[PDB]
Amino acid sequence: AEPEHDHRKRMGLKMLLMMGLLLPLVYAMKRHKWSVLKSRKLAYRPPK
Amino acid sequence: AGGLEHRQLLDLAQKHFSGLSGTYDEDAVPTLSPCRFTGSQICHREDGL
Ligand SMILES: CCCCCCCCCCCCCCCC(=O)OC[C@H](COP(=O)(O)OCCN)OC(=O)CCCCCCCCCCCCCCC
Repeated sequence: AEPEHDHRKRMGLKMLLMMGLLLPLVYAMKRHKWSVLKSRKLAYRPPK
Repeated sequence: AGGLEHRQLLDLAQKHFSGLSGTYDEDAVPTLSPCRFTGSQICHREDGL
């Protein structure tokens, strides 16, 4: 009923390992770019 | 700079600047520390200009 059983499990292992690499690296790219904004500071100095 | 002999400038220097302290303090000689450059941005938004 499921001849692809063994091959799919081997692929599943490779998918988990690559995601375990790519998820934190891509997450790191997101935070790298966004850090410009996340640490930005604002000040309001209207004339009086 | 101009019409003048370097001799007379030196004479006027020993005449009017010899009375100057050339002896620094014991350890109060100012030294310039290097100044950290920082990649950064400052934006003063003022649309009235
Ligand atoms: C004309 C082409 C159209 C393509 C359209 C695709 C649409 C996007 C679908 C996204 C599928 C995710 C990856 C499937 C992995 C797989 O199934 O690959 C199985 C293979 C092992 O295979 P194996 O054991 O046979 O050894 C192979 C023989 N040497 O390792 C993997 O798991 C690699 C996948 C790593 C984990 C996923 C990372 C996702 C990155 C996204 C990149 C998407 C590219 C986009 C292309 C258009």
